[PDB]
Amino acid sequence: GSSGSSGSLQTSDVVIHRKENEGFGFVIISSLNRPESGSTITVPHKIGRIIDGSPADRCAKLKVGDRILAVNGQSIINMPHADIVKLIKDAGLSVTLRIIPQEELNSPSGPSSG
Repeated sequence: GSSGSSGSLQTSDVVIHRKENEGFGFVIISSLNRPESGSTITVPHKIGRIIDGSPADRCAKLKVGDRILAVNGQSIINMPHADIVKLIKDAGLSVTLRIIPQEELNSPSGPSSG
């Protein structure tokens, strides 16, 4: 009886908690809201910056690189950034980032320091 599954896309649930006096200390980058005819390996949304000393950083899960998929179960695909901004704010102090994890990463390297 094998461990494993059928090999389908996978997901994770990063909850992050704060107080009303303080931020959610994460930032989303990319967008590329330009319909590409072919499948490139591109994401509209991933983590770009995290505030040093945030509840994001101390979640000890969510780091810069993390491809996002939904926000409190809402598919952030066609949503305007205004909706997505308002969805996080509507979550108040506790927010759920549905992200896509991976197992297929290994050292990318390049002539850079990201």
